[PDB]
Amino acid sequence: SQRPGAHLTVKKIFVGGIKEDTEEHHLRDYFEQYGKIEVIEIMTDRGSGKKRGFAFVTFDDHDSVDKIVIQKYHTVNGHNCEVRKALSKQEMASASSSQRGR
RNA sequence: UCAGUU
Repeated sequence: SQRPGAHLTVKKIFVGGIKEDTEEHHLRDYFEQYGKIEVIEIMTDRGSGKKRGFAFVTFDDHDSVDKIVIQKYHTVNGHNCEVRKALSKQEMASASSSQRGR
């Protein structure tokens, strides 16, 4: 558990572990309590065009995300899913490769 | 379905 760019301000959160059929309205309905949401990115598969397994929630502000990204498992729709800072697939490669320990 | 075609 590194917290992807914890010192960095983020404006989109990653929703994983969604075993229940969760969509845009579900996520927004929960995360709106934290702050102003921009869009809910239900990231479909770029091959078949299906619910690939994960989604993102874009916020208009990077403070609204802070109350969220600090906690991992959030209960949305009634299911307790995993929420973390949504780092780009570009960044997630570099950040994972440069995973440092002391 | 736990990452935006890593």
